[PDB]
Amino acid sequence: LGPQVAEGENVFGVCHIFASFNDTFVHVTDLSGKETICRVTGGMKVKADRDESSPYAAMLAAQDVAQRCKELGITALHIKLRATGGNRTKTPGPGAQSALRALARSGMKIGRIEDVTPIPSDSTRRKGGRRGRRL
Amino acid sequence: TKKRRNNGRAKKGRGHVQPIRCTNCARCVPKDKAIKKFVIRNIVEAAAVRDISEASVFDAYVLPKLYVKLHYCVSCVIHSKVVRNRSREARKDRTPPPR
Amino acid sequence: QPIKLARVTKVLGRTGSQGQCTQVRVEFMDDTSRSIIRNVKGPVREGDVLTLLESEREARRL
Amino acid sequence: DIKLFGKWSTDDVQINDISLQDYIAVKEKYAKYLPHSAGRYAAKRFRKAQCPIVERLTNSMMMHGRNNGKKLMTVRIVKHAFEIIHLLTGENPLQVLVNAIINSGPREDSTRIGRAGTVRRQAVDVSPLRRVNQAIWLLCTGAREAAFRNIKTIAECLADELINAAKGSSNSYAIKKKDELERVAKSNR
Amino acid sequence: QSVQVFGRKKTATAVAHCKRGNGLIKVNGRPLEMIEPRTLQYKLLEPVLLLGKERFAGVDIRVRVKGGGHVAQIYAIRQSISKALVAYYQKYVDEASKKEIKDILIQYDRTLLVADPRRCESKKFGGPGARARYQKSY
RNA sequence: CCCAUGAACGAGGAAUUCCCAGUAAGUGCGGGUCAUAAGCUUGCGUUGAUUAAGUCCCUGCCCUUUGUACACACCGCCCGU
Repeated sequence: LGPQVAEGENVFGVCHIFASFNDTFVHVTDLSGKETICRVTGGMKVKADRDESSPYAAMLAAQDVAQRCKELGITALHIKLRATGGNRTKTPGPGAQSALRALARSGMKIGRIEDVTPIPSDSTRRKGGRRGRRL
Repeated sequence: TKKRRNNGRAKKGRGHVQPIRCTNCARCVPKDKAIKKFVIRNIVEAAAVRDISEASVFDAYVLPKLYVKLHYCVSCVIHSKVVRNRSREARKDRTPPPR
Repeated sequence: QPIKLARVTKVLGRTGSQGQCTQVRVEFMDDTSRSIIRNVKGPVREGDVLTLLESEREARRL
Repeated sequence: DIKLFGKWSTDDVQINDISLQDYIAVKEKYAKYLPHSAGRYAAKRFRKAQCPIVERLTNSMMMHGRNNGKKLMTVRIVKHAFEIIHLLTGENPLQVLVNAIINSGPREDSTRIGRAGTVRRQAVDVSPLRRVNQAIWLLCTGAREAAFRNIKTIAECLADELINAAKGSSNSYAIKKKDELERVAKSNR
Repeated sequence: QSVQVFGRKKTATAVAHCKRGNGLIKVNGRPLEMIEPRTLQYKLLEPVLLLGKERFAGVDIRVRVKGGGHVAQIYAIRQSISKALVAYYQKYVDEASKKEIKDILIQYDRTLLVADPRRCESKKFGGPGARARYQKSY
């Protein structure tokens, strides 16, 4: 059902924000991470190719995630923000900041913020050539 | 003509330096020739720091920092305006900008 | 949504392809003033009153 | 018989404040007994707003090519059938001025976006001067381009706009258009 | 000697011979709010409601009012009455009372002493008017 | 000058020109041409605004640095069946 204890005490989930440069994920799971509460992406909120990673779509996804979590009994979130990682870009996309702000402004409490992009000790070859992509 | 005395790299006293991939185009550029930036920014931007701080469960959580290392090839470093072309005399100046 | 009075200290200027938006810096009068920069448009009187009907909209540059 | 002017009073007419002169400010040389002054409001910026929103509303209704600038019509609007109803009302005459905009007044708009795309609009808001400038420029323009051949035509074009012009309500219609688009722009946060 | 500048504005003029006489209330010799164009007829009623009937028992202002243009001929009567009161009070008792009624009248409205300097500007080359140009083909 | 037999009678293909206040536009009047000769031009008044107090996106100009195999100067030079 729901956690019905200590109405004056927070309930903590984990939000896995995958802010790629193509779209963004707002993914709230159980504290362990094994069981997921709700996953809303930028592509299910706006319908066009570029705006999938827009800050607007990210904040809409974060608002929907916060609404669903509040209806499900979760009140606070730990933030585990990631980029694409691997050998590709290590910086988070445009939707990270707006998703985090829309979580912090939609009635949610924020716990620990940490960065979890996958960083190789050394990677395989990148998708480009030795001359890179020339567009 | 010989434009730069160091040939636009930092290879002195060795034959081969391992290459790296430009963060923008994924071009193979020698590690000494590549233009390296190290951005230590805030995970949460200034326009979003205040809202995160109000929503924080812990008082004075001190927000985490994002450490990103960027390697640029010459073309992508010039296009992104990280470095510009300088005069024949200003080219020899190796002082970093004050920032 | 409380409207807060803001006094303009410096006009950052116009933004756009042909120039269609404005940016300024504003501070409070006697309300623990902070040098907060927000987008304005056109007329700004000498010590005008920007309407911070929201404290979380710091219009972002670049 | 110690009352000031011909319509105001000072003995028991209390507004409990002085901070209610955002658009209307008549305390200096800019006073003329009737709003008939001809004159210019394009000599330098901010001057269209310094035209008080009463005079702005009644006198910036000069658009299109048939009644473009001719001040006899503003004279008709504000002079005939308003000073009479100011006392023919019987009630407190402040209602007409204070039943217009304090909830109507647009408090945000937006600006074009990027190099490719028009599906959103970067949020901007102003101090009252440019918000009045832009919002009621577009209001007057839309009202004249669409309301050409108006059933609400002059010799009775004082009541509706003088009740939905200055302050005190949320009932104006082009204002509702700009307020809904204001919320659309407000969504940029 | 004789100090007489009367009233004028833009184009029109109200020659105001100020002297002692009947000095009845008349504009163009005609009643209070009775002017035929009927547009700006209140501008003179305002002051005479403050002082009283005794004050205008000896101020004859004989006005030759000529000139077409409302914003000229009107707004020149206010200038003329301002100068009439100014001269009368300056010459008769003292300039403190003239100071006072001139203060109320001029701080009441700026535009008596100041006229519009705007006038039609010259036509130029290769255009239908001052700024417009003829259509340029390619 | 006029008799009412209706003019798609109330915002306009890609392509574009001009314009920031007594300005645009409407409106007529003089001068030149000339016999009163004007739908031209050159001036003059009269009614009289909407927008903007910005930018370098387009078209171009200027002051610097930079590259050039161009100097007939990029409508250049030049490569291969």
